[PDB]
Amino acid sequence: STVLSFCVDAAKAYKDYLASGGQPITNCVKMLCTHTGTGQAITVTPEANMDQESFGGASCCLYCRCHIDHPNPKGFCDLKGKYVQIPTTCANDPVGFTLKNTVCTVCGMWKGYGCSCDQ
Amino acid sequence: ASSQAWQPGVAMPNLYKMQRMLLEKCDLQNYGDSATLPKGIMMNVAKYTQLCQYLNTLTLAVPYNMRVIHFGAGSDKGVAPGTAVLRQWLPTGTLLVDSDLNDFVSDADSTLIGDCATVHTANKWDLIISDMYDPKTKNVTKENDSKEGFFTYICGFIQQKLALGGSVAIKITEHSWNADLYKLMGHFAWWTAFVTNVNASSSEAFLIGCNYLGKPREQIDGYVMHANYIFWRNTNPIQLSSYSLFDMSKFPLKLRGTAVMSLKEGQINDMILSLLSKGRLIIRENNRVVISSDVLVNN
Ligand SMILES: C[n+]1cn([C@@H]2O[C@H](COP(=O)(O)OP(=O)(O)OP(=O)(O)OC[C@H]3O[C@@H](n4cnc5c(N)ncnc54)[C@H](O)[C@@H]3O)[C@@H](O)[C@H]2O)c2nc(N)[nH]c(=O)c21
Ligand SMILES: C[n+]1cn([C@@H]2O[C@H](COP(=O)(O)OP(=O)(O)O)[C@@H](O)[C@H]2O)c2nc(N)[nH]c(=O)c21
Ligand SMILES: Nc1ncnc2c1ncn2[C@@H]1O[C@H](CSCC[C@H](N)C(=O)O)[C@@H](O)[C@H]1O
Ligand SMILES: [Zn+2]
Ligand SMILES: [Zn+2]
Repeated sequence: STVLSFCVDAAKAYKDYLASGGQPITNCVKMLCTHTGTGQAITVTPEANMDQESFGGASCCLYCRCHIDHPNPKGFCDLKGKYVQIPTTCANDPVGFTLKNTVCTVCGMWKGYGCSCDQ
Repeated sequence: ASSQAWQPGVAMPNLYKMQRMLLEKCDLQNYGDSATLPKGIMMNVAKYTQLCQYLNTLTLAVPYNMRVIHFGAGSDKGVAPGTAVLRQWLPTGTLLVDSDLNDFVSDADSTLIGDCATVHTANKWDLIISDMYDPKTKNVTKENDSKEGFFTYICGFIQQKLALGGSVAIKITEHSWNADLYKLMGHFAWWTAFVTNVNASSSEAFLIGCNYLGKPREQIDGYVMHANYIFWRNTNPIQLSSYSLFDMSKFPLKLRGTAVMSLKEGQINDMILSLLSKGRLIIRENNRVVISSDVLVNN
């Protein structure tokens, strides 16, 4: 409880690092792909559309890249072993994008970057 | 641009394999030159993409629940670009295990950190990829002789852990090579030394063994074959090219559902060898995949 109560919050700490002009985490692995994919956020294979870039999941995960526990009772990673689609306009900071945005449980598209379930 | 510029790379032509050259120093006309890669694409993503594009033209065995192990998967970046490409290429659900002397984060199902000699497994594999390279290889002080180190482990791993019908792609260079590994290429239905077009300016090649037969099909002298490889590279300049990276429509490995069967060594007849030689058969048990990393206990 005292270790859990104390624990880190690496998520907000990254936005603060970027806010203070910190260089975004590099070496996210960009894949070669057709760019005619479904455009869904996190997929078993690259699914980038004409407006996205596909990256190896583990390399875009703050917790994987910083070697720190994942925020989940099971410590399950949502990116590792998968491919994350990042809008070309945000492709310079894939770690920042996956942290700041959430996936739509219904259509699998990024909320605010592909999900149109709300009209 | 030559016809080979639209290919993912160039394989060592058969007539060069049949020579008896003496080892000479490798001297590439474009040595060091860097390829013009698509924007933001890493050299190792391009290299592995071209290797996979070339493996798509071979008779690889592709069984359900395929088993692939990738040695030398880590980079100085702390990530695994090659593993990302292999997982993109391999059918979904393929068990992909990777390893490296140094720590790194990977998309592999399981990752083992430590010298490849500390990696153990009773299970057999369908495909072995090695990108291992000893940094000390750059220290060229003595004659260019057959190298041991990880090559000794790779040869033993192929002999004891590769399923019959399985294939391998093992990275070599002018100075990073092993005579026994070349001799082992003679235990496959077919083999070659493949050069990626994005790294045409390097002596690097992938030694590819296609469909393991577990017995010699042809006798290969490793010292002579490496000399033949360098003669080929020294007399056939390859123009740097990234052209094949732009068409990824047929990139994924075709799921062939290759049959997997258990057979005693006495049951391996000519009809079975014929099936192995066409990528239509994998011989191994279908038991649970268990791997381990030896840990040295010290004060
Ligand atoms: C082929 N070649 C080798 N050398 C000389 O011999 C040395 C050893 O030769 P090598 O066996 O390392 O081969 P080569 O130089 O072709 O390898 P290269 O550096 O292109 O590396 C190939 C791949 O190996 C891996 N690699 C190389 N260096 C490292 C490293 N330090 N750490 C990890 N991986 C590495 C990478 O995947 C890389 O793409 C070279 O460092 C150089 O002085 C040459 N010199 C001239 N002038 N012309 C040549 O054509 C030539
Ligand atoms: C790429 N490849 C070449 N060979 C052998 O080499 C022969 C021809 O080699 P090639 O380079 O494919 O020549 P070609 O297509 O211009 O005729 C084949 O018919 C096989 O005997 C091969 N044999 C097997 N088993 N598997 C392969 O993937 C393979
Ligand atoms: N004996 C050994 N056991 C395990 N890994 C080894 C080794 N000798 C060299 N290596 C590894 O071989 C690698 C060569 S560089 C590998 C690059 C990687 N395939 C990529 O996709 O970018 C290094 O990471 C080095 O640590
Ligand atoms: Zn993670
Ligand atoms: Zn939605």
